[PDB]
Amino acid sequence: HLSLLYHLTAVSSPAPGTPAFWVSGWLGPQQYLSYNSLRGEAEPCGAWVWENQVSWYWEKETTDLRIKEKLFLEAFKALGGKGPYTLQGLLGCELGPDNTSVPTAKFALNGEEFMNFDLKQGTWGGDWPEALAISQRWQQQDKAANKELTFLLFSCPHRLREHLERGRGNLEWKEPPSMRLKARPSSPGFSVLTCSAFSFYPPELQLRFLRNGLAAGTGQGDFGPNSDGSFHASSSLTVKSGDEHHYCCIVQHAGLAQPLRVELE
Amino acid sequence: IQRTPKIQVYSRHPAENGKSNFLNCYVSGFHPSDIEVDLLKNGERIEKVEHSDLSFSKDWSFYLLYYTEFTPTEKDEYACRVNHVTLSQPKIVKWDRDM
Ligand SMILES: COC(=O)c1c(-c2cccnc2)nc2ncnn2c1-c1cc(F)cc(F)c1
Ligand SMILES: *[C@@H]1O[C@H](CO)[C@@H](O)[C@H](O)[C@H]1NC(C)=O
Repeated sequence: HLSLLYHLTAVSSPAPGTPAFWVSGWLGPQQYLSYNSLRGEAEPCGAWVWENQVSWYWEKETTDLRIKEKLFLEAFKALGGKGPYTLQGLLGCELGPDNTSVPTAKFALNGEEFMNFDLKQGTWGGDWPEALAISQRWQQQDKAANKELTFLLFSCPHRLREHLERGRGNLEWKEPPSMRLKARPSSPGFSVLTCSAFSFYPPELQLRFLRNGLAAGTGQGDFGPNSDGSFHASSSLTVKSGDEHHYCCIVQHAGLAQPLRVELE
Repeated sequence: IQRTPKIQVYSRHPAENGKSNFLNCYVSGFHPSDIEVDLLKNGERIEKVEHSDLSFSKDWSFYLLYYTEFTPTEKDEYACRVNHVTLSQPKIVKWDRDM
């Protein structure tokens, strides 16, 4: 954080109507980019459509991902066999504490991390024979290692700084959650208390339960996105029936000036 | 490897009877990426349902958001029906309005 990360996926037997290869691009927790092999164009997402960009910004994104499309689809040929295969890549960068770029280049096969790009040697490496086979295929493709080096060491940090400058407001966005605390009957003698946080950003948020002002744990929680890129969270706690009104929930979130106490409805 | 999906169902804003809203079915943690998701209204499949891109987490498992515009009422029940290779039958998860 704040990272610029590309999430790349290829599948060797895509379902009809779905892409063999697709990419989502992320600025921290926000999706800024979409790309798939059926359309062949990198596109901005959401608020980033209105970002003021340098000339040829999205043309350069498209060029880079078309190259990665070919490389990913070529990787299946190096494995042979029927499969099916999923190849994933996590490529990108983040600014370190001394304001320089820190690269990320990891890959997984059928959900298992198995390969990385070594930026010192400029080579793909991994212990599995599948890693060696794909590495060798990529390593002997015309200047693919050099383009990967440039993508990670130059293009990514340049793009990240551009977005940090031109989209600073989008990334500093703070929307406080709407809160609800409700109880429902459960097993005999027991109720489930649920504290829910609606439509907030950034995603970092804490929910805590109190029983008579005293800490009663965090409960069992989960979190997810909404369709606009805001977020949702909830935490639930099993309590004794008839004891529900001794409890409250506390939320901590950057959109709020102080932790907010939430009382039972 | 295969990983079975976690399934969450929640609205975008707190549910208020008669006020337009969005109902979300968030599926996450699954592998491989082929997945089928339907939103149900009192058991009937909802036609006008949209979805995010298929993305994935640091642990490489995929996630995906399905959503539909809706107006909750006192008696209408909603659910999310998910099929995936890890499942012996489609899993149905009812929307808990509290969640
Ligand atoms: C339908 O769009 C989304 O749901 C969405 C978008 C968005 C918003 C507007 C336009 N285009 C993309 N931006 C986001 N930023 C963080 N989450 N998020 C979700 C999201 C994105 C995914 F790739 C997977 C997922 F499960 C949820
Ligand atoms: C980080 O580096 C960029 C590019 O050189 C510069 O514009 C920015 O001011 C730096 N941030 C600091 C020094 O805090």
